Amino acid sequence: DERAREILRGFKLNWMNLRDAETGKILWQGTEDLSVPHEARVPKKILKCKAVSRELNFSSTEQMEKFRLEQKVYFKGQCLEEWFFEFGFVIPNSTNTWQSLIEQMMPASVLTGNVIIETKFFLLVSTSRVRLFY
Amino acid sequence: DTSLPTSHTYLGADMEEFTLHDDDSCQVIPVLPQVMMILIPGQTLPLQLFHPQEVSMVRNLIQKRTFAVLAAQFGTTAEIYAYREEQDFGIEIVKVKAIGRQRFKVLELRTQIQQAKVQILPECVLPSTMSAVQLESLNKCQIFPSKPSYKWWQKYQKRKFHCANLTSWPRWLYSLYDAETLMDRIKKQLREWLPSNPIDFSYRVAACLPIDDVLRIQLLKIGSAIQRLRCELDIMNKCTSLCCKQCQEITTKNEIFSLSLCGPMAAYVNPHGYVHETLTVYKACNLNLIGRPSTEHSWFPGYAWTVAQCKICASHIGWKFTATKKDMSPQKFWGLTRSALLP
Amino acid sequence: SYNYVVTAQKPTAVNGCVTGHFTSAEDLNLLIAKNTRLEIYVVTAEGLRPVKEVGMYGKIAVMELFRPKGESKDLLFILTAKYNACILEYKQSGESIDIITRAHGNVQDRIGRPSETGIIGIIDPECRMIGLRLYDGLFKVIPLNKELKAFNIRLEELHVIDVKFLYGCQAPTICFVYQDPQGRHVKTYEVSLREKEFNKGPWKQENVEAEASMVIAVPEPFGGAIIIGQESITYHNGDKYLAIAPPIIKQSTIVCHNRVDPNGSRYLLGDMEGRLFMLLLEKEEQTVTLKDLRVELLGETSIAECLTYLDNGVVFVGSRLGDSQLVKLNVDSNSYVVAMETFTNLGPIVDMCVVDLERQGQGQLVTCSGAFKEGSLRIIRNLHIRTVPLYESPRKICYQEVSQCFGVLSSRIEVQDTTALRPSASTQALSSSVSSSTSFGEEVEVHNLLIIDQHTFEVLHAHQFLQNEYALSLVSCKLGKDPNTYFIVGTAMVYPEEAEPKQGRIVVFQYSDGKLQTVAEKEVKGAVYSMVEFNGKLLASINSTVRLYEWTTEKELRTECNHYNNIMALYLKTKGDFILVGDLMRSVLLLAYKPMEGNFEEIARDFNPNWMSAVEILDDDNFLGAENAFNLFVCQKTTDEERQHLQEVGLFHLGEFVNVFCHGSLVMPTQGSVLFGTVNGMIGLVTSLSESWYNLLLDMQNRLNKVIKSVGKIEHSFWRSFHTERKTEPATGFIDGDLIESFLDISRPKMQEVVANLQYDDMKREATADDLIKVVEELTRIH
Ligand SMILES: COc1cscc1-c1cn([C@H]2CCC(=O)NC2=O)nn1
Ligand SMILES: [Zn+2]
Repeated sequence: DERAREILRGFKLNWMNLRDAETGKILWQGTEDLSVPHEARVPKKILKCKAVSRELNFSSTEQMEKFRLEQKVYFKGQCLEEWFFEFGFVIPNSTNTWQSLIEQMMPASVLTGNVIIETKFFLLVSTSRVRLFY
Repeated sequence: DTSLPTSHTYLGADMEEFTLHDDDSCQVIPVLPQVMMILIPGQTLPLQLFHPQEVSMVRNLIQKRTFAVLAAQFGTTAEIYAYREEQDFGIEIVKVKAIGRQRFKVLELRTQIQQAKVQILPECVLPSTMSAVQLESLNKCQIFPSKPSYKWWQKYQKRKFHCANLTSWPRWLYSLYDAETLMDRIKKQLREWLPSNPIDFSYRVAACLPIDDVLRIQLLKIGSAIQRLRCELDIMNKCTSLCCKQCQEITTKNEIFSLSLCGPMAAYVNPHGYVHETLTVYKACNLNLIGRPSTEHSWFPGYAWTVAQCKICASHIGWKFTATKKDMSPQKFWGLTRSALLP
Repeated sequence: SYNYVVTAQKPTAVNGCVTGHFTSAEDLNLLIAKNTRLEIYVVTAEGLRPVKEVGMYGKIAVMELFRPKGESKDLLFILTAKYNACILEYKQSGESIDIITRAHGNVQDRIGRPSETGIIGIIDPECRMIGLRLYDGLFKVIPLNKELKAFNIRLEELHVIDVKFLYGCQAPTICFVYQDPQGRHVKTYEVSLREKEFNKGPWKQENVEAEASMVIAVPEPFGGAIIIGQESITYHNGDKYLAIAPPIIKQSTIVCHNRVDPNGSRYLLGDMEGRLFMLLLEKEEQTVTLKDLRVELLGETSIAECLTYLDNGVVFVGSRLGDSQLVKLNVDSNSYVVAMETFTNLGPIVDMCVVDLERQGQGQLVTCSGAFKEGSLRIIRNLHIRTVPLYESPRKICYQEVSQCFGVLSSRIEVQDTTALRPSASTQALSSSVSSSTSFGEEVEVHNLLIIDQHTFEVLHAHQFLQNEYALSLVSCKLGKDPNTYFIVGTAMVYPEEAEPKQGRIVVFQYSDGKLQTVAEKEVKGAVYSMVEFNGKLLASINSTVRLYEWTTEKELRTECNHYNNIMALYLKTKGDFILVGDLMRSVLLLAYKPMEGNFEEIARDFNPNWMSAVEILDDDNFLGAENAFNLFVCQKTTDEERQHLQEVGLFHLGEFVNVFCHGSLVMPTQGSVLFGTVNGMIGLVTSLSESWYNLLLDMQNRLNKVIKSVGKIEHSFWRSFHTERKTEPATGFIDGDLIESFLDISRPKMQEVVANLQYDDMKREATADDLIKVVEELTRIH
């Protein structure tokens, strides 16, 4: 899709910040473009928190009629959990924050490096996979 | 300022602002799942309910309003004093500002979001302790001019309880069991570190006290104002300092101060749902700080928050609040969670 | 559980007094409201004459005589603390005397808390109506209506102090002293019956003394109203405003008054310290107008809750704190008051003890009556009463068998300079000893342990206590292996600043060889509110710490165990291994000291919030108490929660505020005998009854209520139904001993009506008058 290619060229994750929702401590922060089709040094403290507040600030060069996202968690190729978000209208060449949630989980030792977060930014704009190193 | 945090401007200025129940009349009342804190009648509880079941529950309640909060032995019925609903992010967030109105004991726990069957505990108000042995002649002497310290209360004893020579007990005993003397004593010990009604004040200062969950449900179990006030005075005399629950001395009692009309502590809502019974205080030690000062969703307008965890076991137990402007009175303070503090 | 409450001594404290023409237009009588009793005394030159002592099912919260137009003699408005209002006429037919109830009703409001300034009730001088300030923010009004239909009128001033109906007005006019946050003001309302509402009074609000706390309406030709406070006394009548501030009155607050002269020129006042003044009104003729107010100290009398000038210079000083006395106002001073007669007044009974003084097997009771200068020891036998004035407030008494003497915990009010106001029993002791271990005019309470001989009652000793060492409780008892028995006192140092006492002392005295010398003293960190001899080991109540104490061989008290109840144990009674602990909130907690463990263990608990005054252990099962509003009750000790919970088995409205319970009987069917004392000077008695006897006597109560027409037509079940600010439930497990005992007095045909179709078990058979009279005689013999 031409629109998908234009969005991928124009879109860029400025900075992401994953933090405990019960406290707000910045468990992990980064500036890599997670939307591009990597590895994330997220600590194991995510396993020890009830939920995570997730703040993906993204700059988009093209407007999205309904900007939304799908998230999946895979443990050694086996789907562990799935998430879905929705921000909505986005103007071209605009930078916008994305405040949302990430809610039995396996021990960090088992999931250390064996966790894949598949993030699909949507029409489908891009897909990517991030290897989590607890 | 002193009146900034009470309205919860962080929950949004616009809100649908708007329920006495029969005494001892059992009611089937909704119970929300997100409330783990022990509420008191009169303590304000704000709320952020974004779960679909919770949102439907709030819509059903306000389509009528009163809901309930558990601790699950006893609990409190609170009426909703402010409503807001937002459809942002595709989630029908519902932001509420209720206040505890009445009390109850738990009889049953139904499930649908609970609809627990609960019996309302009546406000067991007692009359004046001297209303019994009051002499018909001396009844005219039991009203006093407006209070203009020690001499005034000596006159209060020597006049109000002059009929305590009829009974088999001293004046100061009835002063211990007097409502107004307990009012004065708790006020003195609070200003060392409010409504005129003994019941409302008793619930207010029950909210004020930084006490255990067990002690707070104990106070809820109390029916009469005088028993409660006596228990709170005993607790305040007993309480000395606050330590982290995981450590088992972040903060001392005397350092406590009140930045809100609700008291030194109040229930405040995390920006994404959770509730903390945060206690304001002017001094807190052994707290490592994480995060730059941010005004995003600050509970106290004109202040910037910053996470505070005890450096011993790194457990979050509060936040540091720094004024955005130097003119703010005070310049900075701390807010500590009751859930993580062990008196 | 089944109990039987009877009145061994009728109440003697004079709640109220009013003089008027009740027997006849030519007979001046002094009606005396001795709480639940109403004595119609016809006044004579020789003195008072008993004419009729009616038993009211109710405390007379208000009394007043009034003659409506066309009424030969005054009618009597009686309102009860239970808000039973009744207007009564006194009908005499030969030797048969009866008080007809002209019109009765209940004036209780469904809502509204009672006014803190008491149950005020005032009759219009023209007798068009009755006004009543029962509840703050309302004014009940009864026009003159056989049912006493009362309608409320809203008054905006929720702190009315004293309200009286003015005289010489075109329409009725209340004048009331109320309190706003500004201070005291004096507003008048012209109460229109046709409109049934308040109208603007003859004169508007006039600011008065901040402690202006009594209103007295004046008769014509003066009109207006005198108003009395701490220091100043005012008089208001339209524009006329006469004020004085005598130095005499600043000493004591005036609390009672009584008109002397019908024209209103001469008034009588009394205060808390027993002083009695004569408020003279100067008479000026212009029409008539007041000239000036004068107050003359007539003299010291009993501490009066009411005054009534009868005739010929004779005054009745009706006192709840002391002997109500007929004093004569001499024209020439001696003091102008001279006591003609001294009526016995046992109230307030602060503590007592049943002791066999004569050792004849019948217990002679010894009560601590009176307060301040009217304090006394009253010795009661079968009902002969002997008064022993102490001239200071006695609080607690205990008896020693070996020393043949009582230990009385007396307390006298001294003024810092300290100086005693009067020569008290402590200062008149043969051998006094001061214990060893503010501004001028402030009234401190100096506390002594008097030792009084049982025979002569001369104070054999007086052990004054330390500065501010309030003596709370006292027990005489042997302890441990010590053969000597000790006067053991619990004390608390009560400083003005500290509300809760942080310090105290359990002091062990021994009155041996005519001298009370301290044997030991334990400085406990708290207040020792109560104290008992638990099985040879001393049990004390140090705030919320019920602590046992072994009397060591070194003659020193060693703490054994503690039990922290979260309530300070003000009431501490014991029977065997069973320990009744209680607080003033009706926090009845039953412990059981286990000797095998040597530790206290709670076995039952009932923290029902209600004001409490005294308790007792009727037996191992039952525990008598005394609830908020003049109440008696008995609690009783399948499931741990059910087992560890005292069921409020039996209930009763005594009508008297019980102060004290004591095991014993006044005499040489009903098991047990627990006398009790009252602020109103009653010695009542509780005896546990059998189930069959209780059923028979409750059926008796129902039938007699059907037959006996009490004055005011007050239903008995309402009278004895429980009463609180929030609750009102019928009595259970108690039987009105007065009602059952009234069977012997009612007529024989009425007796036949009562005992008709009643099953009586001696096999159950139809009852008869003689058998059941014998039953009630057996009941009367218990006291
Ligand atoms: C869900 O967590 C977050 C994500 S971004 C900010 C937070 C947050 C905010 N707060 C408190 C801190 C004290 C204050 O003044 N305001 C708050 O609301 N706690 N966590
Ligand atoms: Zn810690």
